[PDB]
Amino acid sequence: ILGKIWKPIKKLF
Repeated sequence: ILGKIWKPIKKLF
């Protein structure tokens, strides 16, 4: 479980 760039990117998208 990483999401180093998906935790926030998933919010803007």
